Amino acid sequence: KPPLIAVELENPMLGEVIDLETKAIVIAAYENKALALLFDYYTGINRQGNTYKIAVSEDYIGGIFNGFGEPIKGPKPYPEDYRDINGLARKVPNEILYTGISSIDVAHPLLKGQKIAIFSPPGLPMERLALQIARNVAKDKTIIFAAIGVPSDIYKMFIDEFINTKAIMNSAIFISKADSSPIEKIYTPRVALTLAEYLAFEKNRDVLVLMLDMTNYADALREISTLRKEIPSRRGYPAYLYTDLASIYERSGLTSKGSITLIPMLTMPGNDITHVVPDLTGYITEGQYVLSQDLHSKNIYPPIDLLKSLSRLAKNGMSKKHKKYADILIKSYAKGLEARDIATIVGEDSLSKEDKAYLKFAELVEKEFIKQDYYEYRSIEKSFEIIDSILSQSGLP
Ligand SMILES: [Mg+2]
Repeated sequence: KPPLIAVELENPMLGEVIDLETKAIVIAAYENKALALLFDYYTGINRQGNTYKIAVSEDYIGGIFNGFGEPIKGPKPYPEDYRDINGLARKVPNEILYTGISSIDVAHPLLKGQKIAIFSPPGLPMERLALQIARNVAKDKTIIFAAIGVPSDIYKMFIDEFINTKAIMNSAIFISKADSSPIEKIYTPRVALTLAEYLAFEKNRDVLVLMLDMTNYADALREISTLRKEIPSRRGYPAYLYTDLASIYERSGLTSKGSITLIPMLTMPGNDITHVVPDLTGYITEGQYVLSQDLHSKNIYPPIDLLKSLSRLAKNGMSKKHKKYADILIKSYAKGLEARDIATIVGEDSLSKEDKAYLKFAELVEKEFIKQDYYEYRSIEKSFEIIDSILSQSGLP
C-alpha cells in the first residue's frame, strides 16, 4: 500500500484513527480532504473512512483543474465513473515516444510506458522544456500536466502557454499554486495519475504525464510531517518519502491496452544531485535527463547535458541505425569535451588532428544539434541528418 492515503472525511480531526479496510492516522486535512499515514511509519481509537475519489471522464481533456480535481477554468466534467485517487499486466516498453527534441530523441530516446526524470539545477528553464515536450507530443498523444505548488510567474506561463497553444485541446492540467495548501500539492500527482490510469487503461490510450516540481512535492510532505513528532525522518525528510515516491512513479507503464509514460521533473536544491529528492527519484526511474548549467551560460536552449542524461530503456526501442547514431554522437561528443579540456591548458594548436576534429564536433553539436528553437520540431530523420552534417564538417567519419 501507499504509506500516505488520500481519504475523504467530513470534519477530519488531527490524529483521529480511521478504518479503511487497514487503519491509519490523519496527519493533514483541508475541508473534507484528508491525508492518513500508515502505522508502519509511526512511532506512537476509531471511526471509519473512505478513500478519496474523483469523477473521471474524457471531459477533463481541455480543462484546467486544481490539485483536488476541481475545475478552475472550464466546466465540471461529465462523471462517467469514480476512481480512488490512491490507485490499486505490465509489459516491457519497446516503442519510442518521439519528443521532436534532438538532444533527447537520438542518444536518450524515451519509450512509451517508461518513467524517466528530468533534473534541473536551480534557475534553469525546466518549465519551458516541459511545455516544449507537451506541445510536440499533444499532436499525437494525450498530455496530463501535474504542476505542483508552482509560483505565480510559472502558473501564468502554463495557463497562458497551453491555452494559446491549443495544446490544451489534447491536454488536461492539474495545478496547485505555491501559496496553496500542502495537502492540495500532495493530492496533485494522485489526481493527475488517476485520470491518466483511466484514459490509458480503460480508454486504451497512450498518455504522457508531465509532473513538476517533485521537490515542491517533497517539501509539502516535509511541511505536514514537521509539527508531528512521532513521524521519523531520514535525510531531512519523512522516512516514508522513498515508498511514497515509488507509489507515485510506479503508477505508470505499458499494457496490452494502453500506456502511461511518466516524466517527473525536479530542481536539484543546490545543484546537488545527491540530495535526497533527486537521489531517490533517479533510484526508482529508468534514467533521467540532466540540465547543464554550462550550456545555459552559453545561451543554449534546451540545455540538456548529453553525457549525464540516461535512458535505461532506450536501447529496447532503437533500431540498428539509431543505436549507431546514438553511439557515435555520445562517443565523439565525449571525446571532443576531453579535447576541449586539453585546449584550456595548451591551446588548440597543441592538439592532435584527431582531437581537433572531436573538438570541432563537440562545438558543432552544442551549436546546431542540442541548441533547438522552442517552436522547432525535429523528426528523427532530421536529427540524424544534422549529425551526418556535423560529422562531415569535423572530418571524422
Ligand atoms: Mg528552477
